[PDB]
Amino acid sequence: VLSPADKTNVKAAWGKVGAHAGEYGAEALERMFLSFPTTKTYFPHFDLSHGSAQVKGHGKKVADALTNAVAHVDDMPNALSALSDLHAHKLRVDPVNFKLLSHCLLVTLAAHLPAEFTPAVHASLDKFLASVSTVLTSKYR
Amino acid sequence: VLSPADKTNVKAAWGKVGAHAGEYGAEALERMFLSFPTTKTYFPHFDLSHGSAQVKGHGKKVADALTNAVAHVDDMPNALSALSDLHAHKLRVDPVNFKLLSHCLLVTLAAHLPAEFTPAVHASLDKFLASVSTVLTSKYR
Amino acid sequence: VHLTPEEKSAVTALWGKVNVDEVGGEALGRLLVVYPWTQRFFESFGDLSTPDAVMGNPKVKAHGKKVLGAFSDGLAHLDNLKGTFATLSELHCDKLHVDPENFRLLGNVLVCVLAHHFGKEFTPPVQAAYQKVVAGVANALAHKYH
Amino acid sequence: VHLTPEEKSAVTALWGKVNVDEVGGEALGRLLVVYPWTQRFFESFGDLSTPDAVMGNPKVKAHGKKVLGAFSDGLAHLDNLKGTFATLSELHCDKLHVDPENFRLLGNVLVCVLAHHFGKEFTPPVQAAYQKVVAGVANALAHKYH
Ligand code: HEM
Ligand code: HEM
Ligand code: HEM
Ligand code: HEM
Ligand SMILES: COC(=O)c1ccc(COc2ccc(OC)cc2C)cn1
Ligand SMILES: COC(=O)c1ccc(COc2ccc(OC)cc2C)cn1
Repeated sequence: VLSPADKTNVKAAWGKVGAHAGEYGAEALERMFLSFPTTKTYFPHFDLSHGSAQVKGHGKKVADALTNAVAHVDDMPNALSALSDLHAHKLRVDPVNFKLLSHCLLVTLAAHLPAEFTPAVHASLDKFLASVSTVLTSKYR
Repeated sequence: VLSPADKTNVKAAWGKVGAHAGEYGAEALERMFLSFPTTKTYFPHFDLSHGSAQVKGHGKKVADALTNAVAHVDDMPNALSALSDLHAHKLRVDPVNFKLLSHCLLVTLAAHLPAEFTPAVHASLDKFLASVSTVLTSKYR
Repeated sequence: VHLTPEEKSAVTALWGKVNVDEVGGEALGRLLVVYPWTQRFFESFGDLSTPDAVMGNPKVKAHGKKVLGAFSDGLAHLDNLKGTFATLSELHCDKLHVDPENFRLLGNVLVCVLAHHFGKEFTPPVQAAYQKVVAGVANALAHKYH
Repeated sequence: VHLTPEEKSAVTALWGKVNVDEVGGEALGRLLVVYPWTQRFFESFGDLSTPDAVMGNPKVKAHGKKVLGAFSDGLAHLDNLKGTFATLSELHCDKLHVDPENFRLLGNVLVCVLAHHFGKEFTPPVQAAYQKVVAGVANALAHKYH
């Protein structure tokens, strides 16, 4: 459950990503694949080599979905219904992997947006990603 | 996030608790304190002896809160706001402890309501108590 | 490798009354239903599309029996859980890469199933003793992670 | 833990640049802010009532420096982490009863702080090496639970 301040913090901070959506998204995935190799088992059909192309394109999709989540922060189960079907009923992703990717997203934002990444904004982004994660792993349909 | 079927299951099963509210509440508390003794440190000035009137009283309070949650399953952050103030802001309860009580609540329901504690209802009750726990542990004011 | 003498006695006394052919299957089945991502580890087991399909799946019941056999092995060696589950730890951690939290989930599901079956006989002290067992089994299985 | 010599060189080069006066305090501080329940272990540290209060708290900065120092000793003894943290493990587990998940949380907060401080120098391969370290340290602290 996000506070009104949580929502404000997340919108201000994520809105700084802008045209760097694909870059940051791809970087967050790369960090995940490298730091926690077991997450690669969810992408066996992917080219997961360094840089690739498939990864960079997928990173853009991930970042754009977060942008959408931000814009529908009060209606995420509806807005993320398609992704919930994918990650929860079809892929059956273990929730632990969402914590791994969420941490890697935080790391990426801290590395690229130091002025945005205050302790309070860090706390809000963490809750936001936690909430998105819960939605994507719940079978609520 | 609860599915319509989850909400149906939770209302039906908790409805069957009925007048056994205080009894099951107190039992879950005593199971927690005994199985997981570190949880006792959240109640430093309590009489936590077996059969304690104070624990009886508190179990009724916890059970009634859940009944309220069930009755407002679609409006829980609003309904539980004061409870969130207490657990999240004042007490700052470690979310792991909510997992412990939630499990003990399930154990108590299973021990008392064998016919109703089906795998599907078990699953729905688990998600419900997880959702309640999330609401109680987050500062959204 | 604690468990008080009284905890060991209580655990041993209850386990003698446990139906070794049913309980493991119930626990595994409920794991798959309550925590549906765990189904990903059992894709060859066939139909897991509904609770009824899971709980009536022969392969789930058969595998549960092996699982409960390992718990029985733990309970007959309460002071050496680490050694008892060493090989299973390699399988679950090094090969299957099951996240250790799932070990705790299965443990607590087993405890719900024991409650469900024994009712009031599954008293708080009996539960407390069993929580030590399933915590010990979970840590032993996660040993190769340590 | 197993770092490659290349990984080891990258970790040590970065660590040698770390501001030992602030980085530990910022990691502990953010832990207390992002996961407020951890404040329950530090009631004697005075004002933790706001984020600004937490980060600026002299006791938080001082204690964080000790935390950083423990990570430094970890880095200097990667072949014997369980021995190095033996004392700390008995403190954190037997005395403080800190839940093991919190160890992991702090380790990852440290990583965020390193990212925060070093920016692009904190590359994905550098992070991956540091994730091995904080996992190793965290496990070593919890190991009197095992
Ligand atoms: C944490 C927030 C996450 C978000 C916002 C997110 C978002 C997305 C999006 C937008 C897609 C593309 C859907 C499409 O257009 O077809 C996708 C696909 C996918 N995701 Fe995620 N994801 C998240 C976490 C994860 C995690 C933790 C994993 C596994 C470790 C994962 C594994 C996958 C896989 C296997 C696909 C299908 C890839 C393909 O074959 O096209 N996702 N996700
Ligand atoms: C389903 C989860 C929970 C529910 C529904 C719940 C509900 C409640 C309720 C209704 C009260 C009384 C509020 C009042 O005074 O009017 C209360 C108080 C309290 N709860 Fe919880 N609670 C839950 C979980 C927990 C957990 C897991 C802990 C700690 C391990 C905890 C610790 C406390 C404490 C310390 C108090 C105050 C007791 C006092 O008066 O000093 N609660 N809770
Ligand atoms: C925590 C207590 C657990 C115990 C005591 C246990 C025990 C066992 C045993 C005895 C086997 C048979 C291995 C063999 O004969 O080669 C097995 C296999 C297996 N276990 Fe577990 N297990 C536990 C938890 C889990 C969990 C939580 C998962 C996943 C969520 C899991 C996934 C598997 C899989 C995929 C296999 C191989 C099944 C196959 O043949 O396809 N186990 N386990
Ligand atoms: C995960 C890595 C951690 C490391 C490396 C670490 C390191 C340390 C060190 C070096 C000390 C000083 C011990 C002494 O001077 O004898 C200490 C004390 C302490 N730690 Fe940690 N710590 C960690 C995690 C945690 C966590 C997660 C918590 C609580 C949420 C915690 C709570 C405490 C407390 C309460 C003290 C004593 C403070 C006092 O003297 O009042 N530690 N830790
Ligand atoms: C607002 O629409 C909803 O019904 C709804 C329901 C559930 C959620 C998920 O909420 C979570 C989940 C995890 C979490 O960890 C901190 C926090 C929240 C608010 C988000 N939205
Ligand atoms: C108005 O209702 C809400 O906005 C709202 C928001 C968040 C939540 C929490 O949702 C959770 C949290 C944890 C969880 O674990 C299984 C499941 C759910 C649905 C519940 N309700």
